[PDB]
Amino acid sequence: RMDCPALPPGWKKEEVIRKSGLSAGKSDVYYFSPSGKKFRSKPQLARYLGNTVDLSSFDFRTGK
Amino acid sequence: RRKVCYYYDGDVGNYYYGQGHPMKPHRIRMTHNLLLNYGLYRKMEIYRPHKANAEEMTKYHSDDYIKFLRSIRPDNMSEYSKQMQRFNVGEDCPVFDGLFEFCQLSTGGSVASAVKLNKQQTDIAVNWAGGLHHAKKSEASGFCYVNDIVLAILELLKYHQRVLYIDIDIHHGDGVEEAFYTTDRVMTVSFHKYGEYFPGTGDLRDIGAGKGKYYAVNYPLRDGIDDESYEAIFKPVMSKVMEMFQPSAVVLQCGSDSLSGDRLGCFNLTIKGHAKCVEFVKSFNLPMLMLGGGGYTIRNVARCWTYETAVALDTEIPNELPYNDYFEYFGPDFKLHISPSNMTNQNTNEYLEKIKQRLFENLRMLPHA
Amino acid sequence: RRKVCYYYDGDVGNYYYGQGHPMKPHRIRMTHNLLLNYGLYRKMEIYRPHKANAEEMTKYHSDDYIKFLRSIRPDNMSEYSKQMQRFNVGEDCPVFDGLFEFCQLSTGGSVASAVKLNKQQTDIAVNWAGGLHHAKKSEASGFCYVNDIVLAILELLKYHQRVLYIDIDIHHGDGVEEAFYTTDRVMTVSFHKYGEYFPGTGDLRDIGAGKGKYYAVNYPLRDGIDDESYEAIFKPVMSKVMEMFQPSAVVLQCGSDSLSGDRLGCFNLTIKGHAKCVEFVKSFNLPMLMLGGGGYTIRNVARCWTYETAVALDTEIPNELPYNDYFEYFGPDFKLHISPSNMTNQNTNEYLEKIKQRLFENLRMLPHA
Amino acid sequence: GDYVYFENSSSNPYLIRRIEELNKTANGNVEAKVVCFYRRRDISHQLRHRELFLSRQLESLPATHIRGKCSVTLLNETESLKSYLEREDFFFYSLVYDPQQKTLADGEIRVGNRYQADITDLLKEGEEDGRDQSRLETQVWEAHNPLTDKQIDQFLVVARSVGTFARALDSLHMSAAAASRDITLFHAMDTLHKNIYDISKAISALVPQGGPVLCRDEMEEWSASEANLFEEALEKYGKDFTDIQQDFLPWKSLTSIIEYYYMWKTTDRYVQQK
Amino acid sequence: GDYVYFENSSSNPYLIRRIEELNKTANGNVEAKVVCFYRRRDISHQLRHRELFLSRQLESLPATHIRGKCSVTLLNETESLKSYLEREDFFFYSLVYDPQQKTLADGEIRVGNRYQADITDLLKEGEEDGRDQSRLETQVWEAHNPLTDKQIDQFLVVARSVGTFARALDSLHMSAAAASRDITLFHAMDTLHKNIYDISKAISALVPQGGPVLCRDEMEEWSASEANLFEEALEKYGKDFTDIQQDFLPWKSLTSIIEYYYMWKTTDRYVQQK
Ligand SMILES: O=P(O)(O)O[C@H]1[C@H](OP(=O)(O)O)[C@@H](OP(=O)(O)O)[C@H](OP(=O)(O)O)[C@@H](OP(=O)(O)O)[C@H]1OP(=O)(O)O
Ligand SMILES: O=P(O)(O)O[C@H]1[C@H](OP(=O)(O)O)[C@@H](OP(=O)(O)O)[C@H](OP(=O)(O)O)[C@@H](OP(=O)(O)O)[C@H]1OP(=O)(O)O
Ligand SMILES: [K+]
Ligand SMILES: [K+]
Ligand SMILES: [K+]
Ligand SMILES: [K+]
Ligand SMILES: [Zn+2]
Ligand SMILES: [Zn+2]
Repeated sequence: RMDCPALPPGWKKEEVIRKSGLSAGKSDVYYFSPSGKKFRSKPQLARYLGNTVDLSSFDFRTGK
Repeated sequence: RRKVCYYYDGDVGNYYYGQGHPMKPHRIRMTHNLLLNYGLYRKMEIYRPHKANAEEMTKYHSDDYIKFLRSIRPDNMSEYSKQMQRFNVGEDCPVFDGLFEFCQLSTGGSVASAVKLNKQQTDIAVNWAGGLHHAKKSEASGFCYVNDIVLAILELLKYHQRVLYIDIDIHHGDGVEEAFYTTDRVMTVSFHKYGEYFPGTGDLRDIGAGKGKYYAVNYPLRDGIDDESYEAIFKPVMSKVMEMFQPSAVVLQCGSDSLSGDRLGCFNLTIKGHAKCVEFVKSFNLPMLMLGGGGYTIRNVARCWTYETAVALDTEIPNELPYNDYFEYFGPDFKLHISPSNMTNQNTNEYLEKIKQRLFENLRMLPHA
Repeated sequence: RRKVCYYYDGDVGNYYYGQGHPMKPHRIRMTHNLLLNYGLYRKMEIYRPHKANAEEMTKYHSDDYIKFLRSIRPDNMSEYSKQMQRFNVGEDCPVFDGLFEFCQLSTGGSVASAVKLNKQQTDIAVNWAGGLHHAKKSEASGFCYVNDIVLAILELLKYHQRVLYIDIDIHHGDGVEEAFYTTDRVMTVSFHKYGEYFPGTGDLRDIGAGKGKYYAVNYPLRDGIDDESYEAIFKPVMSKVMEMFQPSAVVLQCGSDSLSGDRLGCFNLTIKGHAKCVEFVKSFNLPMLMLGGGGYTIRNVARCWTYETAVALDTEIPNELPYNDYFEYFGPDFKLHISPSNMTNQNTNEYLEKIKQRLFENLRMLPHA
Repeated sequence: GDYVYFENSSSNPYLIRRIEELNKTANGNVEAKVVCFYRRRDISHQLRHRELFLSRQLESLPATHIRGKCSVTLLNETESLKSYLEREDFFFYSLVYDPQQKTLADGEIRVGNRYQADITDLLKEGEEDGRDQSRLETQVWEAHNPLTDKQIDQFLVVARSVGTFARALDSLHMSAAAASRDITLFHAMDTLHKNIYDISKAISALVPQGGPVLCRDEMEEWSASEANLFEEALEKYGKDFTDIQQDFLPWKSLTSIIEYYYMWKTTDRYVQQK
Repeated sequence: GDYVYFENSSSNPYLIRRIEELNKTANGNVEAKVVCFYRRRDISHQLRHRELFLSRQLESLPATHIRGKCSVTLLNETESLKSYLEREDFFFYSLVYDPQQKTLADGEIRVGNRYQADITDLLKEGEEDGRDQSRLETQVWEAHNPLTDKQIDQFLVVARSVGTFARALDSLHMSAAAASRDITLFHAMDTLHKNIYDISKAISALVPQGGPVLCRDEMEEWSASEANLFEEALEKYGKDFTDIQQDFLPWKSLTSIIEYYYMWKTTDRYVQQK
């Protein structure tokens, strides 16, 4: 769980490698709120944050 | 044959913008390394640039913008977020470890070289790290944090009445433009894509203001421009520019995202065509300061600036890439040159001649005899 | 500190006397190689000796003895057998491929060096290949085909009135003795085993003849002589010799079969003792020409002449043998020095003093003031 | 091939169409087959007032629907139209629009003290810039050397040989390649310059006290197990190099991990491509 | 302990003996136990007239056999005897002779024109020896060089490194050791001297055109199969190197086979000792 400096304080990003199946070796990216709530996509994260951040130019995968 | 000074700090390839980010400083290290193995390194004066301190960065920028940069880290990233938004540091300009170190090297290279040019102890000076032209006085923009170009130019003005700034980068050089928008001592010429593209500025009607009116030249362009079309509109315009603006020092930003198959760019230029511009400029035998800039298919960025360095030394190099630490990066081919794509050039002759003429009028407004 | 000239031809180690034969030229190559790795090579003037031609070998030998040698091969070995018997080439002096080449190198080294001494452009000159002292005018003997020593001495007589010849080899130096038996210009001193031993000559009563009477000194010895006994009888006699014979050039044959544990020899000398003689001679500061000679436990032959070369350069070397191509030859120890054996010294003080006195009388017969 | 103004049944501006075929039936009624020109709104500003898009929508309607004839020009011909010849009848097209899919061929500059730079005044012929050049640069290779290409080349071979012999003293081809990498070469070009381009002096530098020198880049320098760690951290965290350190290689400095990364991307055993 | 002259029954000179024990029997008859002194003939010239050897032969004979007493002195005491005191009675010994075994403590020089050398006359102060020194020698190392031990040492390391890098271009430790053998070093000391002890010039010699130089002794140079041939020829013909060539390695020159032999005797895989 890495701090994501471009999100507000306490937000973290984690990348997880798939271990088996059709997409073995590909990864999934997750974000965690300061309380530890887990988010799995850009629109889910944007819905949660609302107007407190502008995510138009935010690259969900890299966190930049 | 002109004397060339090359500025490089080994650390510059190792600073990293962030996962998924297109700007990759490593491309300068790739160039550096080719230059050594193409035997060009040998042939020019190689300088390590000391770090530029806040002292000389504030010669243009805010005392509290640089202060912010000197201070900010990924540690205190959630503490500063207030100031982060006021200064544009985020979505496409990340914070990252070493950021301020990176700026110091890019700026040090350009400034040191400017001095070198003023001190009249070189003809050409090259700093591929530099060229970061979207930066503003009080905010970062388009991957640029410090505008090394402005600072460089500001030093040159100490010995040069008129400084010409040429910008090949596919993106409009609005940082260098805005910084000198109201002065007649510096003329900013820029050839770039326009229309649903960054930075949204630099159309035909962007001419300057005040004393700086008729001193900001722009050439807006659509997708798919050839070497042939580009050459046929660069030489005419620049010869007029020299004719009219009569400068005593040139600063050529050699942005490599105007090449074909760039990740962000959508022009169809080859290294050959791209370089023909550097060669044409060099021909006007003025103190010259080559900087880099954009470029996001780094294999080609490497190729380009390696080639364009040869051009400053007017030495030939083979298409055969020499072995190097990153040799394996260069496709199945391992060649220096790239060829243009089947991509369609939407810059019809009619559209280029309309613009050309409008610019020729603008340039005629300057004083002459 | 004296200047030393060292003569060596790489080929000399590679000539071979024959299966089961004790004389092994390879021991010179072993020395050569140690000298390089002990750093001594560095410190002296190194010369390759050109081949001595029949021209200068016949300056002492028969025009038809050398002719025979130039001609003989293992091919025409059954054709010549007539002449083979007249010239002693067989049982313990084999014919072998390159034989005449071997002689030319051994003789070239000694002659070149003699010249070098006469030309007064060295103080010491060293040729380990040389020293082959059993050869006669018209026949080979005791592994010696050409008597390089005589030829060497003959050149020295061109500039030196009196030439002293000292012979440490365990075998009596009858070749050099017989060649100069009737002259007063060259004095031949020799310390050797006697009694059921080769060459059967050189007892107490072997004094010379004619003008050469009282000019051939000999010291006959039994088995097992120490460094201590040898030193105590060499220095006294040689100081008298210098005192009386007052020479102007010395030629020291440094036969290494007088060392302990030799294959053919039966003396109990150490490298240290053996060398003490070379050092004592050198001390008399005369143009000096060190040659080798016998030696048949080649590991020690190598050691000896390596050490004795150091002595001519009066530089120290460690007992630790330096690595070299033949490093593995030198036992489990890999040391330079050897120690004496439990072997019993049958040279009682009474027997050595009897002889000593007889020689002191002989030497007194020379002219002096 | 002519362009026409059809009835707009809502009262609104006329619909524009290109005539593909003009047909008359047996009862003398005239009908026309027509390709639609779409208005920018209807295509469901850089769009001019008179923009029209050539669609793939084809319709057939009676000739009574035609109220007028028009010109839909190329973009160049519209822009060339003179002010007097400007009319209600003139329109233009530059885009083909697929009506079914929606498919289509394929920001301000500021003035003020807080935007422009203060322009640095030209120095007097007596005034001096006051800039300490040692605080700005330190030279690493002079281009005008008493040496020739051959000699430099030769020295580079020597610098490589030492390096191989160095790593022989604690795989032959491997060590030679290792010693032939750029770091060793760069170090060879500095050794020259530091020693004032004296070959004989520079070679001492390479063998200081009879002992050779080793230059190893992060690629070669890392342990087997560090290399291993890296391939686990990458395959698990992708290219997130701060977390790759924090969790996998925390004893290494970020910037060494970067340098390693790029060098590792050329690895032989590395095959992400097919 | 006295020495006596016994009857010689043949008429010849008296036999000499040392008295070990004098015995008288019950009937007053006197017998003596005596160690024999052997005459030089009987010991079956450096032997003097009066040499006698102390034997391990012991006999017993009656006292009537004694005809006289004598002195058998040490060698030193015999030689010290004065001319007047010289007698028939004085003899000497210096050797113990085993009579049973035959054991005993533990060739001509010629004169004439065909033996002696003609002595070369001393040259006049005006006369010159007339000897061309280039026909006699060619120098291979000057001992007074502008170079220091360190620099020569250093050069030797470099000469070794090139060599290793040379054989890397068509086992690391093996190639380095190979390049560290004497042949390479000797070649390094000549390269110096040929180039007038100019380090910078000499290094070019080692890398003529960017390419290094290889020196391989017969040990390293022979093929695997030649090496093999040699170990068959030796184990079969012993150290008979002309036949070893004729029958096993006839394409090699005898003198290369010799040089190889000696180098091979130090081989590791070579263990004739235990
Ligand atoms: O290592 P990074 O700096 O993140 O860049 C890599 C790299 O691009 P470069 O080689 O031009 O640096 C990959 O190229 P290869 O390693 O495959 O040669 C590329 O993969 P593709 O060239 O196949 O696109 C990949 O892109 P992606 O992440 O989309 O796979 C991209 O990473 P970024 O996209 O994060 O820059
Ligand atoms: O190779 P060669 O010139 O014929 O000499 C060898 C050699 O003696 P050196 O090493 O002194 O030259 C042997 O020694 P190693 O190879 O065993 O070390 C020795 O064997 P010993 O030392 O065990 O006697 C052997 O002697 P031999 O043939 O009696 O076994 C002897 O050969 P030559 O006797 O023919 O000289
Ligand atoms: K531009
Ligand atoms: K301007
Ligand atoms: K002797
Ligand atoms: K004599
Ligand atoms: Zn750009
Ligand atoms: Zn001998």
